[PDB]
Amino acid sequence: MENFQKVEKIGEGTYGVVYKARNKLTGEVVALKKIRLPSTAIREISLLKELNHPNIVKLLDVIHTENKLYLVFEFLHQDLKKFMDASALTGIPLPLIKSYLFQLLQGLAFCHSHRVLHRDLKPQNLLINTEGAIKLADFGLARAFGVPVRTYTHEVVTLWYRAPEILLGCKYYSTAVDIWSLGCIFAEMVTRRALFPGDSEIDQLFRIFRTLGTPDEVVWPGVTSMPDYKPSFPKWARQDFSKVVPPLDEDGRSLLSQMLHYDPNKRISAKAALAHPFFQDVTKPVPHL
Ligand SMILES: COc1cc(Br)ccc1CC(=O)O
Ligand SMILES: COc1cc(Br)ccc1CC(=O)O
Ligand SMILES: COc1cc(Br)ccc1CC(=O)O
Ligand SMILES: COc1cc(Br)ccc1CC(=O)O
Ligand SMILES: COc1cc(Br)ccc1CC(=O)O
Ligand SMILES: COc1cc(Br)ccc1CC(=O)O
Repeated sequence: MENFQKVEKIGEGTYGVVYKARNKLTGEVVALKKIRLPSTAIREISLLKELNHPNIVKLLDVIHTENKLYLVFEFLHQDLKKFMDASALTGIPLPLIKSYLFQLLQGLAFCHSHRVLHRDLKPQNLLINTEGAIKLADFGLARAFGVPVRTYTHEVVTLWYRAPEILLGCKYYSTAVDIWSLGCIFAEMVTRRALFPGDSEIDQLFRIFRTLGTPDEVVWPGVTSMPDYKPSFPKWARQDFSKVVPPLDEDGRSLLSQMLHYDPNKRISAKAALAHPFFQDVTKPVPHL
């Protein structure tokens, strides 16, 4: 009642509960996020008030009061997950898929240029508006809170978009982790079905392996010395993307292939992806929702 009016509960997010609230001074509606519990996190998150871009959900405030931590974000009404589910009989139209991917790559390119990663992109944290924009939510929170090593949520943590280096225990998180996640989301928009819906770390890893082939030192130098690599992993051959994401055209399949290279160093960058021929005919359509 001093600062905010509660409007309604939005749900249980990756970091805790999320409410729709109304700022009493400005009259604006916001997403107010209570972090389910350091000083270090508050400094890191507070710097994210500078990481502003049209395709990043805007961080409005960081509140530390009564030994509790709250983040205030711009409000958007729908996530990509809900929109895909609502679109499932028809699919999202291709021009809108392309628009959504282009915009997300612009947001990634900006953050990556500042050496900030997301680490946990998923359809539930890609928010859309009624004119055709899409925005990345919760960008830069995972490094501040130690995600994905640390877990805050009450829900099962969704492994479906995790890059293979994370699943194999790598120490070092590069920009490539976000390109992988986005590639998985691209495939999901096209096919209307998650690409790698693993229900455990090994099921996640084996779903990747069955589609892309079991990784080896030929495609990914050093993979066999990763902390969680097992020489006893089954050896699957790679499938062609033409079987994986029909009816995507060869430009799209080439782009997707590059987003899903095993070796993070070989993964296409967001800036290079924006120049791909898949985007020659990109436009900004209006969504049907
Ligand atoms: C972040 O906001 C709160 C935190 C606590 Br504890 C109690 C009440 C509020 C709402 C307000 O201050 O209006
Ligand atoms: C004083 O508590 C809140 C304030 C605001 Br704004 C949002 C949500 C709550 C939790 C609750 O109402 O249980
Ligand atoms: C209730 O969950 C959300 C709420 C908002 Br607003 C943005 C993102 C999420 C998903 C998550 O944090 O996983
Ligand atoms: C679940 O409680 C809240 C959630 C949000 Br968002 C804002 C404020 C509160 C009150 C509290 O932290 O007691
Ligand atoms: C050419 O049709 C598609 C191709 C791809 Br890939 C995805 C979605 C559609 C539906 C449409 O855009 O109407
Ligand atoms: C989804 O519900 C939960 C899961 C776990 Br683990 C702990 C507590 C809850 C309830 C809550 O405090 O909202």
